[PDB]
Amino acid sequence: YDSTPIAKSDRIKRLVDHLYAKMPEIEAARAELITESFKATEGQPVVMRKARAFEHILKNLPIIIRPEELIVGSTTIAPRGCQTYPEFSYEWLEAEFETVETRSADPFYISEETKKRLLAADAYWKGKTTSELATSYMAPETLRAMKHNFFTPGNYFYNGVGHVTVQYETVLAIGLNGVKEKVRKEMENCHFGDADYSTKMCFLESILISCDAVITYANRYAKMAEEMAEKETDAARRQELLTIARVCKNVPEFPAESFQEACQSFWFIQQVLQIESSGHSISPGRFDQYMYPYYEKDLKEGSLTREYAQELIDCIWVKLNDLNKCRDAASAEGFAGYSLFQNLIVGGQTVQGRDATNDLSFMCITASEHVFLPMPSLSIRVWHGSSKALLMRAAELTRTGIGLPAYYNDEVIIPALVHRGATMDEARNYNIIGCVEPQVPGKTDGWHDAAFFNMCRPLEMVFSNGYDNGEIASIQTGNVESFQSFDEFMEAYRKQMLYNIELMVNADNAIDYAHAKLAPLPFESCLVDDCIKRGMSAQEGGAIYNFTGPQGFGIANVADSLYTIKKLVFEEKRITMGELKKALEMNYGKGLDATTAGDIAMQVAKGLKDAGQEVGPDVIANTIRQVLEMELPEDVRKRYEEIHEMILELPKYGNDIDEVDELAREAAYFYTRPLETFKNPRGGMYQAGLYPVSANVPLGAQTGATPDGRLAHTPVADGVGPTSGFDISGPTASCNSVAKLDHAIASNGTLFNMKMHPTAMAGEKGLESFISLIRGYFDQQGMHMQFNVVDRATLLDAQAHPEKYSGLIVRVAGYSALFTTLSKSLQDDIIKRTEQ
Amino acid sequence: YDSTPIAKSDRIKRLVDHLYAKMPEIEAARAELITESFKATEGQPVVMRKARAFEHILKNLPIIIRPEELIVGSTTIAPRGCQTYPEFSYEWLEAEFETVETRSADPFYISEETKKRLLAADAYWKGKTTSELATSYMAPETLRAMKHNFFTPGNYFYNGVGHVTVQYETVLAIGLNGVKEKVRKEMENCHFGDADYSTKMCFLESILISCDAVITYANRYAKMAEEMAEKETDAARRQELLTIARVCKNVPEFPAESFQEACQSFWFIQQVLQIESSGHSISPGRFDQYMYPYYEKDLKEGSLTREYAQELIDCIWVKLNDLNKCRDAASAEGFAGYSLFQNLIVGGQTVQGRDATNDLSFMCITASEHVFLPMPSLSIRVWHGSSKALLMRAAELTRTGIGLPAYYNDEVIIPALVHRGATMDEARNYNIIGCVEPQVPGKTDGWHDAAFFNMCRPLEMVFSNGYDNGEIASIQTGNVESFQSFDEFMEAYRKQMLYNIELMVNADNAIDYAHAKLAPLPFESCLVDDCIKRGMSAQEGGAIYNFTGPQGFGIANVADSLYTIKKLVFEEKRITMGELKKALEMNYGKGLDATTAGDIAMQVAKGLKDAGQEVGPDVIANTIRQVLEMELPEDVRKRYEEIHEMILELPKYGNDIDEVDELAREAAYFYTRPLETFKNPRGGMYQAGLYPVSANVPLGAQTGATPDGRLAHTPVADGVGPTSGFDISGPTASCNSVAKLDHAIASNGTLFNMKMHPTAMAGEKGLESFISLIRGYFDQQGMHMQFNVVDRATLLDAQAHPEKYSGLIVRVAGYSALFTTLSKSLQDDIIKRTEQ
Repeated sequence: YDSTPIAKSDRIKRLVDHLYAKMPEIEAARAELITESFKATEGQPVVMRKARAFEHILKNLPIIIRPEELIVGSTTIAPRGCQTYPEFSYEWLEAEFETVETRSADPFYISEETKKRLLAADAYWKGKTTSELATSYMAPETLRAMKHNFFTPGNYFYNGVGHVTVQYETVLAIGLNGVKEKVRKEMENCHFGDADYSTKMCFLESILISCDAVITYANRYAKMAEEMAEKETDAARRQELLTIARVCKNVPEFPAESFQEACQSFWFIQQVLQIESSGHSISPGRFDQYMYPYYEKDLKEGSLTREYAQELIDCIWVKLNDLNKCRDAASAEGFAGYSLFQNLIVGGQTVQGRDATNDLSFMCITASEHVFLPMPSLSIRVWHGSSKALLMRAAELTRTGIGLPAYYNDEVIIPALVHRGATMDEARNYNIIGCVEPQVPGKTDGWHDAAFFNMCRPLEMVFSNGYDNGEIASIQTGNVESFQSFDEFMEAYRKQMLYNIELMVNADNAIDYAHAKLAPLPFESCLVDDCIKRGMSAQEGGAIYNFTGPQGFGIANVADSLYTIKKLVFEEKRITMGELKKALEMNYGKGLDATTAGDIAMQVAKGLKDAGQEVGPDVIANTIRQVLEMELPEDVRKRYEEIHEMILELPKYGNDIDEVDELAREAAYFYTRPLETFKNPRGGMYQAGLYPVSANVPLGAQTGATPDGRLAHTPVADGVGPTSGFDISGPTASCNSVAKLDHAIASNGTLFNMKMHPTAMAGEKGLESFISLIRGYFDQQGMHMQFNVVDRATLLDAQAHPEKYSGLIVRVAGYSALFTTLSKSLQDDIIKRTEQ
Repeated sequence: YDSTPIAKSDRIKRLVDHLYAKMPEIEAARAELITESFKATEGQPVVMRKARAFEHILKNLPIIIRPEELIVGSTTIAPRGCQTYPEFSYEWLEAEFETVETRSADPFYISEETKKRLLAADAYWKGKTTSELATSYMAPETLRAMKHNFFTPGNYFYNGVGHVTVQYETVLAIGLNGVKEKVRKEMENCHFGDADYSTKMCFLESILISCDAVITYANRYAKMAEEMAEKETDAARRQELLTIARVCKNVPEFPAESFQEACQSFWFIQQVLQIESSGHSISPGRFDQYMYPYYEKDLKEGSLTREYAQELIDCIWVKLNDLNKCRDAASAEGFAGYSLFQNLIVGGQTVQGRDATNDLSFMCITASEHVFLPMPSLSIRVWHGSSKALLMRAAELTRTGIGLPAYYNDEVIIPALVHRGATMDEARNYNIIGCVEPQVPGKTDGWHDAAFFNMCRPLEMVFSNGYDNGEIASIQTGNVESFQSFDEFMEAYRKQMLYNIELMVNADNAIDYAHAKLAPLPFESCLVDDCIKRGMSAQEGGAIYNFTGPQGFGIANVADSLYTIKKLVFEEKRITMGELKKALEMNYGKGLDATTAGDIAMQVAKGLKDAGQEVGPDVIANTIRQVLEMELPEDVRKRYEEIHEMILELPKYGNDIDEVDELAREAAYFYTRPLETFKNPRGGMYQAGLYPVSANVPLGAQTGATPDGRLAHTPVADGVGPTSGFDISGPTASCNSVAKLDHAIASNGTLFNMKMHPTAMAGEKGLESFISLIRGYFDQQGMHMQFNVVDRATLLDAQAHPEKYSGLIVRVAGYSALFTTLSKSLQDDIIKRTEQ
């Protein structure tokens, strides 16, 4: 390989500026077309109706070729816009018609005419959505757990599943023509009298229709390019348009004959998957591996230059940021920054077990530097034989502050995959899904972000004996002041965890049934083994590997909390259990907020109503103002303060202190061990992940004060790393603590955020000690690390004067985003993260 | 037991006359109520929607207590009326609004207001019916086979499945209260995190709702009875009404405490099953066995007389004729006479293997004599240890000409059931479903009348090389004149059979998926093992035993046809294959009819249209009149006549001639052996039956002339018996022939019709030789026999003067019917049956 960086074309910046010239906009065409199709296919099998709707959408959806695009394919007329997906849900969106343009997280413009069109189209989907069927399949206890914010399964409730790396390489090598032939060959194994003939053959026919729809789609672009070429006065651009027309007539119907054909074929698959369904984390995976044969052949024949190849890849990077998705306001806070979590990884090992680095490995890193946008979520696989040149080039990218690539440990991930059932050859070919979730590509339906679980809420339930704001919200594990030992408290916590984990399994399994019954996806399925052979969609159990992956939040908070309780209450006896409980209720005497005011206001109102009495707005308004203005007796306030102070002085997780860290390990197991025993309706197993996306901020807002010293309704920790400001012994000590967790059992992936001051990366020696930091953690079986590289003054100035920082990127968690597109509360969370 | 006949109450004749005072009428209330409920439950799981609709129907359906009824429960206000079932299909009914009142088979009155109400209610079901989903799941080749009348799967296409004997004894012993408790106990085995929790628990909750709906229904009758009692001036009737109110408050919620409670509980179950679904052949089964403990206890305590017990049973017999079902005109011709095929059997063996005869066994026979209506389809189990007194009493009933009971052979049926997978204890407890289909009661979803298959149509395809009226209609097995041996012809027939049998499997399996997906039945399911434990409906695979049972038509015609071909064409060479083929086309020179005129007219029209030319009504009208008036050259006509004559002189099936009969056996295997290898989507096997209902007349109308000498479009044989007028050697010889078939492999049941002159039954000696006739057949492993006992003059006079014969019953096939409610073509078929 030749690691010298390839020059950047002047086209790229113009492509980028065009994406961002206007607000993202919501468009109504998809909703109209899916409604139109479904009205015409009533009475037919579900999967055939989905195929026909996909066909109808791709035939009629407005298409556009944006100025100077080499790779074409746009899902909305407005750049960075989105279509809507009423088959999953829509009531949330109609409820936000007047507010979504100016909401605090991921705002979208929507026109008056679009509102009217959505209203008419959506009406059809009332009583037909996955979300409504899912709801009916959830236990009452499950609904209660969600109402009290133990967990949220919103992701696949409101929108599609996704979270998959499909067989891009199959499409490149044999075309959709080849996939159809595979389907037709399987059809020959089916006989009229087979017990599964009706359903198998319907699914197989649905694939044929879906493949021809995508071919049709590509040819619409060829036609548009030809018409544009005819009226193009610029001679060079006209030729570009004519090349586009030739390319789109060949791919993805046929095997790719050139690097540009491979790029265009890839992009059409990447795009239409996200038209078929709104599931995000559609992850390109090992793009440097499967694109390489097409690059190499073009190059060696002299028909392709490195410069044009780089330009094409840069164009794909831009396109990856053109796609978008609108989520309801509450959901959006957990997925903030307009990400689609399209994870693309470089390097690692071949199936043979040799280093996989090639020319494209470096060019993918360069493309991230060239385009400098949030997507794709660039990743690198690190192993003992990694090319040093590739690692240093990755470190160079990280030094820019863009937060890329994220670093993943082959030596832990490969055995974890094998343990969950992959072969060694399969595991060696893994890539990452979305944020940090590993998978065998082209063979898996992994449900890699099925829910967010707040591990602090079961802890709060131990204190409150399963009550929340006066009502029963969980099991009763006992009056917390009756516990005679730390082991008894721990056991109560274990049970609160187990009870609520099982309810989360109920919620996800309910949503699973809803997708299986109402939203099988023939196009996504045909590119995943073994759907064709089994005659069923990936949503029904057709995939070889099936998982459900829900995420645990707050390990640092829980560990430190338990340490506080063990040390100050039971051993040293410096605080009574009752004092601690009451200090937490009163936010350590630091003041009660709007959330607490509202809670108590609602509790007071319910008591009045339950006793058949009037709910006087005067009584409740004076309850609110009272909570907000409450002042404690000075002696009591004083005591809560010194309680807080002695808690903040305790040793904390993230400083290589064994006695704290062992509790982090033990508490993590209360989440990860039960989960690996549960099963899903697709015939696979649950597996815990430990990562936050941006949801640690809203989950923390649902969480009272905790014994680690964290104040009420502030964010919980991001991932498996230490609490901000608590890790005060430098990065090596922090890594040592975090590596004491069992990461491998959390085989849906763990996330370790770290923030470096830019001086840490300075020079070749800076880059080398950076790499050594990562290897030191990986050598202790850590799974993943990723880095912000930025000084505090920069982030504060970007808050005060966003207009100077329109291009500033920060690492959130498992993805990067434009800093000034993030809300103040998320920005603040990122800013207070420990600077090493 | 005490076999003396119990007196008939004067109430019975008045109950009967009331049923028949007016035409059966179609009512709209059910369709309105199911539509109302489904509109309110959109978005919920299917099975929950079915439970809620069943609940809504039973809460609101108009109820009535008819004059003098002791056992109450009516599904329509009009006696012998029907509700409608748009969840399965409705377009056929709307298309018959103007004609159904005066149609030739099973007419129904429908008011102008009912038409309007059905139109409004039905509109909702467009694109939501089982029939539409079934259609989409059928292969194109399957649709072609049906278009050319190889088979019809109409039964479960247009309406519900049924064909089951549910656990009546469970309801009697523990009540629906007990069933609910069983459900709640199974719920305790389900945990929130189980992979099947959502679907299992939804099904179990659906059962609870369905059980409470039926309890509600019964209590509506208690309330109505109380209100009627208050305004009843007749003191004795008032007391009857007050007893009804007490009974309906106890059953079927609670275990039956009296014989009348047992009767009423039974009837409510019999009735509501047929409100939940329009599936017929809901068969009471071994009523003399499970009702007996309730009878005996009442009797021995002195609280019940034999006379009142008989009156109650007579009342149930009347009620069984109050229920009805409207089928589309074409379908109705195959199920003619308003039957619901409610099969009720007496006698047989206990699980211990002793004779099961008891007092109720005789009283059931008496009730058939008392009420003298078509239903129930009374049956008797015959075994080597049968009570001679019960057999003679059965023979006495048969002698009346009512066609009852039908006779079934334990010694063949019990091993056949065991061979298909039942235990010996289960098989010993068998009863009959519908016409002749044996089943282990309370454990089976048997699909016992899944389709009608015309075994003559594949024979016609051998002659025509798979063409029908100029188009390809089946596989091409070769030019029939190229066959060099009889074995080659036989092999061609075997292949025509196999091809079309597999398409029939495709059709039924397609309809199976449609019921599984859109019409699970929680109430029927909860009374069948093992639905509760498995957490799924009987329509999805919850039953322990699962079958599909399609019927083969025309064994006698096929056997004799093959004998003609073997003898006159290949061995003796008295006819050329070409002569035979052409003689058949020309109906042996006996004239071409309206059906042939239409066929050729359509063929001529298609040829013109296919060649892009005009379809002149003059050209087609002259084609019609031409066919109808065609006269053959005299020499050709003469030859066809002598060909017919030498065919009619051949020995025929049904005369104990081995060389003919061996072909009947061999040809039957071409149907029964392939079928036992196919599987259905409920995880069970196909099993052939050989019975016709009344469909041998319309199937014959779809069949050209055959080499047995049968003229074009006349009926094919009924069941496995010989062709009418061909069995000329007396009944023993006929039995000997029919017993050469393999009956046991046709484990869905075979049917043997025989007609006796009344003199054959005269006196004790007549009855005794009757019994010996049956035993002679059963000793040769025959499965079933049933008898008309009537002279020809009676049937002809009933045709000429129906007003003298309003009560005349004849045996059709597997059921009895009022002769003057049958169409002329069916009456004629019954009349020309061989009189022994």
